[PDB]
Amino acid sequence: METITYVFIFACIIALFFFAIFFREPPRIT
Amino acid sequence: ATNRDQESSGFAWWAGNARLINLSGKLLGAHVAHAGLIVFWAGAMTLFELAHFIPEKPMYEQGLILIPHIATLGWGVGPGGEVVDTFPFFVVGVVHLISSAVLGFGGVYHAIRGPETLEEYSSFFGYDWKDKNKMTTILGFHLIVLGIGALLLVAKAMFFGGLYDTWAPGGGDVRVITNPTLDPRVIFGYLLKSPFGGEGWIVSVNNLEDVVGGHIWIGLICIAGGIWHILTTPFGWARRAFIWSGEAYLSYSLGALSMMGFIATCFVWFNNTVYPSEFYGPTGPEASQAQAMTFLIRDQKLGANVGSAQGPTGLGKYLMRSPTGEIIFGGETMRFWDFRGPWLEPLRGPNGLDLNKIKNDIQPWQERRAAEYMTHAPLGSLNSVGGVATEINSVNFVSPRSWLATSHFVLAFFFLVGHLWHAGRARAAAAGFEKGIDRESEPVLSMPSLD
Amino acid sequence: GTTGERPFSDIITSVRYWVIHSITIPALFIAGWLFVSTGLAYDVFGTPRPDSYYAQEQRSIPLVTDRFEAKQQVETFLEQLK
Amino acid sequence: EVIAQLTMIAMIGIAGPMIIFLLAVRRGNL
Amino acid sequence: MTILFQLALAALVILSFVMVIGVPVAYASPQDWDRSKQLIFLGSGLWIALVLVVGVLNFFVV
Amino acid sequence: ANLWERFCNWVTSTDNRLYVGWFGVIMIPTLLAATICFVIAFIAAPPVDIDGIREPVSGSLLYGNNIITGAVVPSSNAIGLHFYPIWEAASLDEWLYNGGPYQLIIFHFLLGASCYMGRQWELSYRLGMRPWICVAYSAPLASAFAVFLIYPIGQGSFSDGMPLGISGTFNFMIVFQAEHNILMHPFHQLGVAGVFGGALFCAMHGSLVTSSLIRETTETESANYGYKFGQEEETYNIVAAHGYFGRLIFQYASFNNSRSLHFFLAAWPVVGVWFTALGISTMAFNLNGFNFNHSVIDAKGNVINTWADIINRANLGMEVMHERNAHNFPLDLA
Amino acid sequence: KLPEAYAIFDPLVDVLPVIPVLFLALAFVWQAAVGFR
Amino acid sequence: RGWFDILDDWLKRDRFVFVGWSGILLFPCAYLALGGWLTGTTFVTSWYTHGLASSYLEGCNFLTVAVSTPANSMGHSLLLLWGPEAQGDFTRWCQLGGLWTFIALHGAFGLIGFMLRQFEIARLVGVRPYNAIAFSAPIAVFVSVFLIYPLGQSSWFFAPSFGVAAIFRFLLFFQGFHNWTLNPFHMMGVAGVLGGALLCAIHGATVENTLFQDGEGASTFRAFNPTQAEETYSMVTANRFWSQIFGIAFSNKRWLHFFMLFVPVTGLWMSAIGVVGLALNLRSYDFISQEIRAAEDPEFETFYTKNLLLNEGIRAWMAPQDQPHENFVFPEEVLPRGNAL
Amino acid sequence: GGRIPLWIVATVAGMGVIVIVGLFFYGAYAGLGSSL
Ligand code: CLA
Ligand code: CLA
Ligand code: CLA
Ligand SMILES: C=Cc1c(C)c2cc3nc(c4c5[nH]c(cc6nc(cc1[nH]2)C(C)=C6CC)c(C)c5C(=O)[C@@H]4C(=O)OC)[C@@H](CCC(=O)OC/C=C(\C)CCC[C@H](C)CCC[C@H](C)CCCC(C)C)[C@@H]3C
Ligand SMILES: CC1=C(/C=C/C(C)=C/C=C/C(C)=C/C=C/C=C(C)/C=C/C=C(C)/C=C/C2=C(C)CCCC2(C)C)C(C)(C)CCC1
Ligand SMILES: CC1=C(/C=C/C(C)=C/C=C/C(C)=C/C=C/C=C(C)/C=C/C=C(C)/C=C/C2=C(C)CCCC2(C)C)C(C)(C)CCC1
Ligand SMILES: CC1=C(/C=C/C(C)=C/C=C/C(C)=C/C=C/C=C(C)/C=C/C=C(C)/C=C/C2=C(C)CCCC2(C)C)C(C)(C)CCC1
Ligand SMILES: CC1=C(/C=C/C(C)=C/C=C/C(C)=C/C=C/C=C(C)/C=C/C=C(C)/C=C/C2=C(C)CCCC2(C)C)C(C)(C)CCC1
Ligand code: OEX
Ligand SMILES: [Cl-]
Ligand SMILES: [Cl-]
Ligand SMILES: [Fe+2]
Repeated sequence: METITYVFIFACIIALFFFAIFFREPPRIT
Repeated sequence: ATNRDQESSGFAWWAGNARLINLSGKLLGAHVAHAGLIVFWAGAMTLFELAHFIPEKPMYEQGLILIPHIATLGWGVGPGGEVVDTFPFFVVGVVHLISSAVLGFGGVYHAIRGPETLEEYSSFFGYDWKDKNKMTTILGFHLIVLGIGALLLVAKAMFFGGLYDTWAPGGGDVRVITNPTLDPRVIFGYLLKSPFGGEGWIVSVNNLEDVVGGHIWIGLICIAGGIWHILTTPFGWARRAFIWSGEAYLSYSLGALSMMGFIATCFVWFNNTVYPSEFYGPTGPEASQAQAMTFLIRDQKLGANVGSAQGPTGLGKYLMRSPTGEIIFGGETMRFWDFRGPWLEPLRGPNGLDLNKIKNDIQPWQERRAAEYMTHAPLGSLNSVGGVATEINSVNFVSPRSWLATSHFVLAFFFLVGHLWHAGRARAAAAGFEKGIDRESEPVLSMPSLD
Repeated sequence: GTTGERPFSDIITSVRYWVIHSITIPALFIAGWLFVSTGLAYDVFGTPRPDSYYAQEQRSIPLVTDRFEAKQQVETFLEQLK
Repeated sequence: EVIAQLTMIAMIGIAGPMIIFLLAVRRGNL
Repeated sequence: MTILFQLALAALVILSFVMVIGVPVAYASPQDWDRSKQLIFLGSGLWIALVLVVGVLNFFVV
Repeated sequence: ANLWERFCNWVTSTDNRLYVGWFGVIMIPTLLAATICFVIAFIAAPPVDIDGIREPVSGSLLYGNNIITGAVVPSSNAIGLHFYPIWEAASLDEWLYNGGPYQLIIFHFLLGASCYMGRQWELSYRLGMRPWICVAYSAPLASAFAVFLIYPIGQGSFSDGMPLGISGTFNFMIVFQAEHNILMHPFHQLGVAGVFGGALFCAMHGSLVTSSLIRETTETESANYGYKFGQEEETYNIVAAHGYFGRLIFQYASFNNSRSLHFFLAAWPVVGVWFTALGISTMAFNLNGFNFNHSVIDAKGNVINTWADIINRANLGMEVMHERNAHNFPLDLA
Repeated sequence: KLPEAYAIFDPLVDVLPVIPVLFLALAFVWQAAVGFR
Repeated sequence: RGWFDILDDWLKRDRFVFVGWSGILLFPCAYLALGGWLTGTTFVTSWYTHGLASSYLEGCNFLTVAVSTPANSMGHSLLLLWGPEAQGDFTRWCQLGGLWTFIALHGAFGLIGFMLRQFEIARLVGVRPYNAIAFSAPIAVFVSVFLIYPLGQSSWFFAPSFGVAAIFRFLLFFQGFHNWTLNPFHMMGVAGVLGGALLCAIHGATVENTLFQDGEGASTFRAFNPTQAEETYSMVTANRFWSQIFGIAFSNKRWLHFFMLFVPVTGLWMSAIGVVGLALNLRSYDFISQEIRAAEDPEFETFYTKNLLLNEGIRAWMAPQDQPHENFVFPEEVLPRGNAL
Repeated sequence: GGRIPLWIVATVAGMGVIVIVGLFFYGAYAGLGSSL
């Protein structure tokens, strides 16, 4: 259960990377 | 105010040598004057090493880097690397130091008095960086000068004395080379070897015949490339691949020098042929192998059967198998079984170290060399306390191999940085945004958003 | 701007400046030299001289082991050096 | 002995600043 | 002639020292480009000869 | 145009969300091989005989590690500097035992990160920028090359490269202090001044610019909305932060040229991290930290310990315990 | 040791190798002279 | 004008070196912390406190000089010069370690003074005091490491001594006795310092390589007037560069410089908390689950168990001389050692 | 107010420190602290 827990948190972070990059707030010039 | 201020040249004092980019004559002065300093140091340092030289101590106990270079070319030295005549060192020294003054004279002339620019005084010595034909012509001349230099080394080995051959029997001697290797299967075999352990790329060259041969090839390669470039002009594909500017050329040579410094670093650290350990001290691998030898000898003298001694791990305490089965020294030195040296090879058979030769044929010169090299292992502190990091003060020693490797890694690293700096800047400068982004035309502002 | 004081580049290029300090600097250097060459710095600060770390045949260090007897402790180890 | 060392370097080292000093009197071309 | 070899060898050093300071000042002082043309030319031949002269004397004492 | 030109123009497109570029063509596959291998070995790789003494170290989570203790373990000392691709092993089992993922990971990674550096130059070129960001990244890159490539080379074995692990890193540092007195080396001292100084100047600049934000918001909203992306104007009063900071110390220990201030920020940490990368690289050739062991003695000859001798006692404690089964002979010469 | 002929030059010979580093320093003496224009 | 207001005028005058009310605390305490360090490293020994030389006078160099901590037998005494231990005797006070408390305590009040000075100057100049706020992290570090930590221990002996190599020793003590590298509070600190340096370098390099061309020379430093309205570099091009190189980028200059404050200030604070822990030997020394396996399975080895073995080497090899007041005597045969070494 | 050129005081000062430091590096090999 500890192995699974470390891998799960790691996997969530890699998903976060994805959304943070590709679904960021687009920066616009106002 | 012939350039020489920031208002006119566009460069501040801390980047003032950039004021010389399009002043071929003053720039010629700086190069020769600098060439002045190199030859000066070759000269002063050698005499300093000579004034400080005791022939009874090993060269490597005395902090010498240049005299070992002179001894390798076969001057002033005898069998076993014993110093038999110091006068040639004095000559190498005085001549360079003298020469530096004419060099000195010439650079200070051109940098001050001479024409700032050359291109109106003689169409031959003047140059423009963008002149593709003139640049390969200069490149071509210097290629030929290098090609000659390499053949001077062949000339010394084959006709003017020979080189110091650590592998020459009877513990090493100076020796004339008569059958250089010209088979390109060997000469260029070296360039195709892996740089990894057991192969070592060109750092593995372990005999003088291969060395002398390779310098025949490179000498004729260079001379033939000089001519090619003096006669040719770069083709379409090359023209479109490069930046043609003074700064870019600089950046390409900083690139080359860096590569070379790094290869030199590994040459002096692993190679004990053109850096004989008689002169330079033992290699790191050599020292560590020498310790295993030393304690093999001692224990075997006490009655230990060293082939069947199982150490703590289950591996042999003195002898074990490399991963391809060769018999090699045990303990941590297992990593260094690639080492080869004249003191150790007599004990080698087809399967590696031979136990019968270990039990019978170890001579006392091998015990001496092995003990000497294990206690001159290239470990020492910045302030030249010799030994491991935890050693007490007493022995004033740091291997020349450490000095030359550390210094030249540092220098190679900074010359790689210099490459990126000047290469990057050459590209920007050539494209015209090296002083920054044009507000009235900022390129990103014409680009579509990423998202 | 200028807080109002005399610029430094102006003082240290002035002669009057160097008239004053061509004396005082070397003097202070020599004062400090003498502070150590007179052996005075040793007795002010209680710093052992090379011959006063240990007794001749002793191999243990005069470590202080009491909070309030400590001044007396150091004084008695000093007596044991004669 | 080591004054020999220091006296040579004393003179060698001052040779530099001196050249600059001379060329400045002569309104030389620094 | 141990005495005539040390003679020349200082002649080199004292002359080097003169030429080391003198040649750069001479060069970047505009006034005596012609007053000094001679000086450095002569010092130069003096320098060269002296090296050679020290160079042969070495082979009677070294 | 022709197919090759379409491709070239895509590779170098400044319109791709992530820039590819020619460096990117090598970087992407090498980083991907390095990342996939590392992730899988960290979780599931079996024990690795790092020191070549048939004494395997478990580095992976499934074999009893946690995040802090886990590592991809350096390849066997028996291997030394030999290249050990998968194809050189008789089987994956052999390759795992002997530490092959380590070689695969770091080679692909050094290669991939070098091209990352090049890629930084490449895009700055396509965008009309000045090019020297990549120079800044060369300090971190060189540091990595040192612990993964140069230090193994001088010492003769990837078994002494830095492990890919949190506690493996600590192991590396401790064994390094005992074998090289790195704390007493100036280049490492220059690394600490680099990173402390970098952290200090980071906090100063952030605090000083933040101190002088121009009121463009109200006390209920985030100050950050006082700045609009791509706005023509500055949103802080550098004159005011100079005036504050020049008084904090004195007028000229403070910057008023934004460009000189920012070039100082780049240069301080980059230089010092260059030096400490150069420190690992030269201790790799056993030019070690200052040795002042028994440097003070009294008129008789007794050793009068200094703090350098106390460091040596610690060092010696690391020396004699590290790799406790790996030495048969009295000196640890590599 | 040098040849005893040149023994008297041993202290000048001890100092000669550091001479090229003074050139760097002499450059800064020179730019301070021209006031880092 | 009341006399308080007249004195306020003089103290807050625009001079080359601003004084202020803060100065009355700041300058005396800093000068004496400084001065006491210089004095002690130059002239004072650690012979009666530590069995150590520690000054230039004794032949130490710049790396090995220290103002060392007073003897363990002093406990946590303030070690006042007029106090029961030294009884006004200046020589004895140096020999018993008084300068250490002298530096420690003046230094502490000097740091106070410095932070107050940041507040005082910000207020008169009219800026927000984020700089004073940022300086809270150095204060937490100093207080946690030099004061809290020894007050938790047996005495001031175990605080850091004030010297280059003395501090190296303290690092290594902390590895071998506390296993500090394994402590998440230090790990957060490492991250914030190395991340601070990263932010420092990447922000400077980005500004310098997105400059607009605002002059005509190759020295670009002259194209900046501190009174210009304009941004001297392009946030827009910086943002695109980093979005495409690294995937994400800053777009907000304010958040960027706030984040630069936060990262290293937050990391030094985390490290401080961990040292408060270590004041109590409240360490993250072990992972129990590893030790239960290790003790039962002699083939189970990790980098965690290998590092504890190092730690054990440090303790036993370094303690006799590091804590001389304990009279540790370790016969050769008890000293943990691997094979051969 | 400016009777001695700055570069002059500079070189003098520098040679000043160069000397004092040279002395200290010398002292590392002689007398106290030299291991001898
Ligand atoms: C100082 C050495 C030097 C330098 C700086 C140059 C520089 C140049 N040469 Mg010349 N050359 C030299 C020596 C040199 N040459 C010598 C000694 C020879 C004789 C062998 C030649 C023969 C020669 C020819 C025949 C040609 C050049 C050409 C050129 C130009 C383009 C170079 C180019 O594309 O690089 C290399 C860049 C590449 C992109 C090449 C790609 C191939 C790979 C990536 C590099 C490795 C190739 C190498 C042969 C094998 C590697 C060995 C490995 C085992 C380690 C440039 C002006 C070209 C030109 O325009 O001529 C007029 C050309 O056609 N050179
Ligand atoms: C190898 C080192 C080196 C070399 C060869 C040069 C060479 C040159 N520099 Mg660079 N420079 C260097 C280092 C170097 N510099 C460094 C480190 C800096 C940073 C401080 C600079 C900053 C710099 C600036 C800011 C400028 C130059 C300029 C120049 C050129 C003209 C100099 C001039 O007018 O001198 C004038 C000075 C004098 C006349 C004073 C004396 C100089 C002579 C050479 C002393 C020789 C001493 C020697 C002992 C002689 C005896 C030997 C003899 C017996 C054989 C010249 C080609 C200038 C340029 O580009 O011109 C357009 C320029 O403006 N340089
Ligand atoms: C790469 C170095 C180099 C280059 C390219 C030049 C190029 C030039 N110099 Mg300079 N110069 C140099 C070095 C250099 N010089 C040095 C070292 C000195 C001091 C000795 C001088 C002193 C000097 C003066 C005083 C003058 C020039 C002048 C000139 C111009 C005319 C050259 C001429 O007519 O020669 C013709 C060539 C020959 C007669 C051929 C013989 C040359 C020698 C003997 C060849 C020997 C080569 C050698 C064996 C190879 C090894 C060299 C060494 C590295 C080991 C030309 C721009 C003149 C000028 O600017 O006019 C206003 C001028 O007045 N130069
Ligand atoms: C070892 C690392 C380190 C040092 C040496 C250091 C030093 C300094 N930081 C300052 C500031 C800052 N530091 C900041 C953040 C940080 N600073 C950091 C790390 C350091 N900061 C880090 C990592 C951060 C990240 C959060 C900020 C935000 C500031 C400032 O605003 C301020 C500044 O202007 O700096 C640019 C200055 C405060 C001036 C002062 O108090 O004068 C008064 C001097 C006094 C009161 C004397 C103190 C006495 C000390 C505490 C004990 C005695 C020390 C001996 C004299 C010397 C012993 C030396 C041995 C240990 C070898 C000073 C230059
Ligand atoms: C341009 C310039 C520069 C540079 C310069 C240079 C780099 C120089 C070079 C020069 C040189 C390069 C010089 C040379 C010199 C030489 C000499 C002068 C020599 C002589 C010798 C002698 C005299 C010898 C003798 C002897 C003998 C024979 C034996 C033994 C003893 C003796 C040693 C004594 C600078 C940066 C500064 C500045 C700016 C400009
Ligand atoms: C002496 C000797 C020898 C020999 C040698 C030889 C024979 C060598 C050669 C060498 C060589 C044969 C080399 C070559 C080189 C190459 C190179 C180094 C290349 C480079 C390249 C580049 C740089 C490119 C780049 C680019 C690209 C790729 C793309 C586009 C862009 C550019 C153009 C940039 C031996 C070892 C036997 C022995 C000992 C001695
Ligand atoms: C071989 C020989 C010779 C020759 C020699 C020579 C060639 C010499 C040269 C010399 C030199 C080449 C010199 C130089 C010097 C230099 C100096 C000594 C400098 C220093 C510097 C300084 C100290 C600076 C300062 C500063 C400034 C100005 C600014 C900023 C800051 C500072 C602080 C950096 C003779 C004749 C004896 C004869 C015998 C042999
Ligand atoms: C404690 C005390 C006190 C006070 C004291 C004081 C206030 C002191 C002072 C002192 C001082 C105030 C000191 C000072 C000194 C300083 C020094 C010791 C310096 C030196 C330095 C050096 C040696 C440096 C140099 C250099 C280098 C190294 C590198 C770079 C360059 C240069 C050149 C910068 C009293 C009375 C209350 C009494 C009680 C106790
Ligand atoms: O594996 Mn990792 O660590 Ca560099 O030393 Mn020898 O080897 Mn081992 O011992 Mn100490
Ligand atoms: Cl270990
Ligand atoms: Cl071993
Ligand atoms: Fe900024």
